[PDB]
Amino acid sequence: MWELTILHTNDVHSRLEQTSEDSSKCVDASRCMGGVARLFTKVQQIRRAEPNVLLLDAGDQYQGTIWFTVYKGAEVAHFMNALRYDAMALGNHEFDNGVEGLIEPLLKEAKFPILSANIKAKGPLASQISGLYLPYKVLPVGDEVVGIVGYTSKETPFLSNPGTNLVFEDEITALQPEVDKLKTLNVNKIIALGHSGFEMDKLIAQKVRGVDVVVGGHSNTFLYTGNPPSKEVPAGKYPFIVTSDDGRKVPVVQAYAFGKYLGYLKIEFDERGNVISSHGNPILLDSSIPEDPSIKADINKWRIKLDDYSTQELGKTIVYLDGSSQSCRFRECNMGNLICDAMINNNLRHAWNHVSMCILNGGGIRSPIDERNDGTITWENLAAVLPFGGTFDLVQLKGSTLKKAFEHSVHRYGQSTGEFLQVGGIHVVYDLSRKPGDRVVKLDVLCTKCRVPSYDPLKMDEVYKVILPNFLANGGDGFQMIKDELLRHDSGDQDINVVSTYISKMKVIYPAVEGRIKFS
Amino acid sequence: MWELTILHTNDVHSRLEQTSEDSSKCVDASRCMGGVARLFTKVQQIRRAEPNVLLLDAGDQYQGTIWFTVYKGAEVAHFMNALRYDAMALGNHEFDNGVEGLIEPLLKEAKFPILSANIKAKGPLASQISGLYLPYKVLPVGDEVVGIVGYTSKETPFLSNPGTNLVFEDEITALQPEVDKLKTLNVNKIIALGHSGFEMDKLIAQKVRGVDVVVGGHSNTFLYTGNPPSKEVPAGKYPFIVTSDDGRKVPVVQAYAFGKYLGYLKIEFDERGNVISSHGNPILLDSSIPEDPSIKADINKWRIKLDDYSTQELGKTIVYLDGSSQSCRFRECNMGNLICDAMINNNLRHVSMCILNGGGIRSPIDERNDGTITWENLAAVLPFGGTFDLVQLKGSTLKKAFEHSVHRYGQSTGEFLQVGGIHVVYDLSRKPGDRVVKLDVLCTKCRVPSYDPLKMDEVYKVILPNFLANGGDGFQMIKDELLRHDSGDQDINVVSTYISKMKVIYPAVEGRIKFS
Ligand SMILES: O=P(O)(O)COC[C@H]1O[C@@H](n2ncc3c(NC4CCCC4)nc(Cl)nc32)[C@H](O)[C@@H]1O
Ligand SMILES: O=P(O)(O)COC[C@H]1O[C@@H](n2ncc3c(NC4CCCC4)nc(Cl)nc32)[C@H](O)[C@@H]1O
Ligand SMILES: [Ca+2]
Ligand SMILES: [Ca+2]
Ligand SMILES: [Zn+2]
Ligand SMILES: [Zn+2]
Ligand SMILES: [Zn+2]
Ligand SMILES: [Zn+2]
Repeated sequence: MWELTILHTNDVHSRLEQTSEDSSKCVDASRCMGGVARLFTKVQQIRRAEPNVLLLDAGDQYQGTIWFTVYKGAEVAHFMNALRYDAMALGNHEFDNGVEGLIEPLLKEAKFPILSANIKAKGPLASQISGLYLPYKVLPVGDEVVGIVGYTSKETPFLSNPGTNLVFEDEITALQPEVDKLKTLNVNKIIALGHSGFEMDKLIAQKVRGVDVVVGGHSNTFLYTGNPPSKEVPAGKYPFIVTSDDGRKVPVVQAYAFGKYLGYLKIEFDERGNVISSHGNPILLDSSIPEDPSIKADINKWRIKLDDYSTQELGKTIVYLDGSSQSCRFRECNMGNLICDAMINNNLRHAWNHVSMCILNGGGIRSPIDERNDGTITWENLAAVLPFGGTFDLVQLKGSTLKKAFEHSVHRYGQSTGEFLQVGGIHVVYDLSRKPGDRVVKLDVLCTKCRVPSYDPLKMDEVYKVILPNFLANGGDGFQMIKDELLRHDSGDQDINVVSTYISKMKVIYPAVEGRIKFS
Repeated sequence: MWELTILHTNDVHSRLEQTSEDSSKCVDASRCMGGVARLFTKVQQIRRAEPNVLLLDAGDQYQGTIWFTVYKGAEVAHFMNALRYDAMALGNHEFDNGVEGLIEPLLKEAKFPILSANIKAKGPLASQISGLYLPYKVLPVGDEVVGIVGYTSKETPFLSNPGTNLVFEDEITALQPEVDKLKTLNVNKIIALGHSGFEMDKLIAQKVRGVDVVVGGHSNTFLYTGNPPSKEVPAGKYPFIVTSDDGRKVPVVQAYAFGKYLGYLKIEFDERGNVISSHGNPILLDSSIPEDPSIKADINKWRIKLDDYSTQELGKTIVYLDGSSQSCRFRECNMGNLICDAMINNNLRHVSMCILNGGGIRSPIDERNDGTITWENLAAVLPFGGTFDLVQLKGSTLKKAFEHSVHRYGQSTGEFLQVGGIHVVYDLSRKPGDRVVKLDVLCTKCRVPSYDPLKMDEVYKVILPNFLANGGDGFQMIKDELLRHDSGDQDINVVSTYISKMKVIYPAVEGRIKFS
């Protein structure tokens, strides 16, 4: 028997400092969780106790808070080096600043292998990015060797900016030849570390022969064995066991998101590299684990530059602004209503030209905002909600295109995918019992060609003026029908600026869940 | 036979100048209607053509626009004298400024009889007011005499400020002895002119023996025979014929409101004062009738005082603010939503709920004037000078208030509620007191406000006008069952504050009120 402890993080999303338990800015420090200084403490405590330890990242360190807006990846390279990560798989967000935004801040500065077997570079980019990322890495672990094969979501070109000189091959197709190569190199212990979501992770475990453990991200999947330590409801047991097609039991792990937890799985391997047993659970990074003084002091040095921002309050909230994914990707969430009202207000202020409707991919809502901080909302709080630097664009759509967009919003409902829409000037009702593509049972919209605006059934053959983020207007999130069927598209103001000017105009905000979205 | 032409107006409500067709401020003068200068022109044309003419007012000349806010009734006395009205019945709004606000500006200055048979004065007020108003007046009309008996709503002490020295008797009870007295005085032709609403008007016609014609107001009832000239949908034929208990056919007339129409009914009487036939229709006072130059010039002299109010724009509206009664007393109206949002905003800057008697919404606001909203526009919407008060109520009291809101739905009564932070659904097929089928309210004891079914045993913080908080509009359950009542800011100031903060407004009818 040979034992390995896999320590793992995924979807940290610029949460370098300890956060509130919902991962919003830390205010009451005694109840704060996560951060890199606290993570360093737990890792050290496990490394001290266990002989064979790997610390892995399943991607999406990039994009999330003012840490990234300012350091653009340099903070990721620096503090992951400080923590001595053994390997990292590339996430879709690592491409948000293009290949140059990945190469210079992270690929050239990381002292640990960065992996992806399903990303192939072509032509001009190929010679530049040579060995800057790898398909796998064979890591010495004590008297053994462990192979770690990387993978990144197929939909990265539709979620990010990877550019035209990167070919995103199907995960399973690209993984099997890499795993088979490692077997010929007599690497009997194989970890698939990647960023495609829990459903693809279970598929890789099932189909890719020779993979022993799948470590994933992207779906922000919380898995737990027994009674959970916080507010996250588990999606299944930890580890999640997949019975593979070749007749093996393959554990699948994920550690939620935002560095709130440290994934922890102890594996017993046999002489031949097969998993005999696996047990563990994600470790809640709460107050009972102290922040490392050395890392903390270094975080405070790097914080001086973020503090240069105005601590000026854009306004106050008397209600909790629910910007969490388990709300905004599943049902009507008051943060979505606020952003849609900000969108409509911005466009109706300077204007046919009359815009009453708003759509907004819930997945584009990246953080909640707490109201107990005397209700204060600053640019830093807002930048965690809207970090992508997009614009709120004006589009002209047929009712049939909008009916299609709303069918797409729920086409794969239940997987925590980002396409679920938050709305303004629309009253939609879904019936999830119905087959995908026929789930919209009611779709009323606010009339424009009326002196008194009211909700009327959406007409297939009619034309509507919709305010939506540029991401959607450009057919992002699988909304092909918008880019292909739109009749007019006009660029709008910057997303964060639209919301901050609205908050400033309102002074005190109180958005509610009021029935814009219903389920029968 | 002897023919009489009854010309009549009711519920003019300070509409001294010509207005828009919805009775809001006149902007595009070429499409404007009503006003006293135009009314004077039609009256004059009828008077030259017909030998026997009476011009009557069925009350509610008072309260409505900045004309009243400034002139406090003096403008009513002056321009009704100019038009040479033959008689006027007292409306509930004639008491809005108390008895002193009725005595000095109007009663002492009117050159025509002011009537009410069901209002009895007691003690100190009695000796002051003697003969300033009368129960009836016998008017010479050619070689004949016509008796006009007046009446005022029983509900005046609960709608206005008449004071404690005025006893408002039931209309029918007070009318019959007065009509009977006139019969002994050999007055064979009797008109009941009053202000209690169409339903009481039909009742008076039916029960008060000897009344030949009922001229009314208060319900803003539009009656028409044939195809109507404007946007008002008739409530019945003109005149409305009631078969009285003594067997006779009694015509009932009303001329909508705001001086948009002039009521016009020709009556053929027999030598014994019995109506043989009656025919007519309200005359639309549109652009095809010129404003009288003399009255118009005099309106312009009286307008210099109002003009002193700075036309500073509080904000802009990109939508029509529907503040009409046929909307706000029947269903969810975007003006009600705006005022309720202004109410909630004022108090939240935790109170999530708002109720607002639709009858307290007195005018719409047009958006085609480049969207401009001034204090003058707002003063026509909120003319009563009330406050938006904080109240603490049990869910059962609120369920009662919502049952009262629709208890007599269909009569254009003011109690129908406009709401904020409430989602109500009614089923009018159901018996009164059991019409509320859904009542969800915005939670307070929650971090994220959502709509939850109203709990009978729970306590709620509601923002409502002082009028309602003090059990007005028949909302006895509020004054009697409330747990806490706190005075709020002045109604017009709350809304103007809000409009100024929002700059551009766009309220919508969004489903706060539904009908099953
Ligand atoms: O965040 P993970 O990859 O861990 C999982 O969630 C993914 C979801 O987030 C949403 N999303 N993704 C990217 C993206 C975006 N695009 C700019 C331009 C290129 C990158 C940023 N802008 C907006 Cl408005 N929302 C975005 C979207 O709803 C997606 O399904
Ligand atoms: O106007 P008319 O008499 O022709 C017919 O409509 C009557 C309706 O109007 C409403 N109403 N009446 C009076 C009144 C008010 N009271 C102040 C104190 C004393 C006078 C003004 N304040 C408010 Cl918020 N609304 C009021 C109420 O909804 C009533 O049913
Ligand atoms: Ca193996
Ligand atoms: Ca008679
Ligand atoms: Zn992520
Ligand atoms: Zn991702
Ligand atoms: Zn009236
Ligand atoms: Zn009245």
